[PDB]
Amino acid sequence: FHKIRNEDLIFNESLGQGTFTKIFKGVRREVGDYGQLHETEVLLKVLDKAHRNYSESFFEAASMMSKLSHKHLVLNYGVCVCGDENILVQEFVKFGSLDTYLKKNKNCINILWKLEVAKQLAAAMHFLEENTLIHGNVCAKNILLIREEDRKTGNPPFIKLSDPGISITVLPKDILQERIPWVPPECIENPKNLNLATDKWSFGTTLWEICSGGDKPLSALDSQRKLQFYEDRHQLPAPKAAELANLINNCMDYEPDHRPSFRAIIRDLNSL
Ligand SMILES: Nc1nc(Nc2ccc(S(N)(=O)=O)cc2)nn1C(=O)Nc1ccccc1
Repeated sequence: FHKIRNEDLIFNESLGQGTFTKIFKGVRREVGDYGQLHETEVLLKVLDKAHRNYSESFFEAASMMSKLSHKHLVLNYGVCVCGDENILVQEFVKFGSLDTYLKKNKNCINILWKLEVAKQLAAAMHFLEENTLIHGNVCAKNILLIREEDRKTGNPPFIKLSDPGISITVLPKDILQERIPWVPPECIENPKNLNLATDKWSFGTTLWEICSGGDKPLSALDSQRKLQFYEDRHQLPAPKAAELANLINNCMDYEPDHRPSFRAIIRDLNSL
């Protein structure tokens, strides 16, 4: 990763929290192309000081994805490790995370919008699968909306997939349980079962989010009941707008070897 000076970063408003992280809008002063000076809007992800021992995982997450370049993967500018903080410096996406966008705009989001966003997320995951790179935390909060749909110009929305954060292979067990049903059943059994097939299951959970206007699946269940949901081999309920429900259930297959490839997933989506 490129090293960025603390002196060149300005922290502005808080944009919320992630797992053991705090998120801020900021500005980076930099010399750009042709030697021209720029002040660039950035997203700053800050690892909690009391959790500095997760920094290896925090940064290995961002590093692995940033060794590949793709139009549907978020751009990382570098890191700032000046002094006591661990900071990931990332492109600032105008419209933020998909989960809060769906909640605030669920009135004005139709099947064609959901299908376009689903196709774009599948394209990103197909790219990862072809490169045998595991993401490990596919979810609507980790989808960023670069551009809104503009029917007046026939422009579709455009999304990017963010970095996965601290791996489920090092997180506390109670956090993994709270992440049911994004974390697949085999990873609750053994977090070291993390595999390419992990991302197929979470992709299904994420489609459910996209179809449910920002609702969180199984949010009414506490962690003990989320565990028993998997023990009883239940599936999620079909969303009210059910056009994608069969694809959701096909992806959320309790047998990891039976989950469809992303090529097959893209073929399905192209049939609707
Ligand atoms: N790269 C990036 N850009 C933005 N932009 C943004 C814009 C507007 C809003 S708001 N509150 O006005 O709706 C919030 C955020 N967010 N972001 C990001 O990575 N978020 C994130 C993802 C996963 C976990 C934690 C944080």
